Amino acid sequence: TWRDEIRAIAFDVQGTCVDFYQPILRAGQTVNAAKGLALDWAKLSGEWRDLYRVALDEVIAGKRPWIRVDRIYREALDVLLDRHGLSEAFSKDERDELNTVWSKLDAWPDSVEGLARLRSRFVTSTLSNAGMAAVVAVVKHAGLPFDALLTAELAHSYKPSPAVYQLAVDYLGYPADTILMVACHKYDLKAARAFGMRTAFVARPLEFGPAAKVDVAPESWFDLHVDNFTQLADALVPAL
Amino acid sequence: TWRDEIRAIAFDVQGTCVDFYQPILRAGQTVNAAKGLALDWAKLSGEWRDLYRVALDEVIAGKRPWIRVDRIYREALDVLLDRHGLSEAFSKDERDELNTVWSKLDAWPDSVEGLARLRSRFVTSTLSNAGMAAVVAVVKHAGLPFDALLTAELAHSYKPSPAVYQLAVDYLGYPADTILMVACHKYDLKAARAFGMRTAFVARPLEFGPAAKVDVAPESWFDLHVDNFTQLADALVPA
Repeated sequence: TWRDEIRAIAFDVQGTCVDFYQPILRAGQTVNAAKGLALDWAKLSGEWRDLYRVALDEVIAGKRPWIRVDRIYREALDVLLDRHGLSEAFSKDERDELNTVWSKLDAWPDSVEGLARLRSRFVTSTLSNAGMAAVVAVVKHAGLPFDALLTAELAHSYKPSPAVYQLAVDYLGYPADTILMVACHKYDLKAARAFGMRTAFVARPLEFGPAAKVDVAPESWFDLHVDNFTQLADALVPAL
Repeated sequence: TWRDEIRAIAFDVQGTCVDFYQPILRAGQTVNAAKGLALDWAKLSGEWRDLYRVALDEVIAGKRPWIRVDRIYREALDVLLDRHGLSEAFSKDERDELNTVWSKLDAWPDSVEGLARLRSRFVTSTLSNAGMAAVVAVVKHAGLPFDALLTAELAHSYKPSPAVYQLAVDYLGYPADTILMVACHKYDLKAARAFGMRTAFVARPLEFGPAAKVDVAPESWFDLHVDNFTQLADALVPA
């Protein structure tokens, strides 16, 4: 089978391995307390994220120079606070400190043990859009075990550019057809498949909190489609 | 003193963290047995290193374009076999297999525990000349703990280029004066100091085998000078 030819597994990080919704809720509640406000961060996080993607789509479309993911979020925070008329309640230092949330994310309950099992049999690596320094911090904070840390910053191009997937080929040292790409975002796997990798979709229905409705429907072209990393490890590294 | 200003520590890998002398001797015993040869791998070790050094110097001087470390060694192996009249004895496949030795290097006895102690208090990273895939392989083979793996391949230029040290700043996210550079090679530390990092020299007197006389003498400009990673961790993560 193709499962026996896999040598390396590359993982998206934000969303796929770690939760950012509860970190934002926690960070925003410490802000609500220290400044006596009552902002609904459950809705604010969706607002922030929607501003981020507009700016990201402009970078991808070439309408704007390359900029690191954390800096996109930092600038969208300025727009978010202004569209809510709190620009003068938040100094730059408070905005900078609120934006550090992206480097302190929570492992999903299945992530660490499943990553550890996979590391015992494969070469494992990150491959996400975020900046290298942010992913270094996220991986360290959440205790994720990986053999390598790669991100799109090493290509100064964002997914779905083939140059991002070529980073795994060049820097892990394996051809595309021996790398499994793991993500909870379908467009990432669609690009990885076009590039020649095998694909594994992970359902993360809480990625945007309890109220959003996440697309977790199957696709015929996935190679694997799992609920969580326990199932992923049990599929690729049967333990008993 | 300055140890609470440090946020990240960057490590050279080949030599500093891992031994590459015994892996050559080990690979050579296997070759000798397979082919019925009696090659002197203690001497071939040094000859291969010397050929590598000449080729790397030509890259740094701009006489030949940037090429990955393992490919420099692979080309030097062809030259080495030609000098010893062995080109008919070794096929391309056999040379390729012999050259995998550079991804199969062994931790010095002190490396794993020292790295673990440091990672508990600092962000730790590799920063070496070798290719990314080779350092991924060496770190996994020797079980070295790191928070990040960076190499000069990410700049396509070799030490002492400032572009290499800038990788640690850009990709770990700390300014140079909060990064400590650890190496057993003085020229690397000299460049890192000029770039703005703190420096820690680790003496590796067996790096070239039991007969060589390695420069491990103290220098006034080192921030730290230690004999192994045990003493390195003792200096930076006390009690």
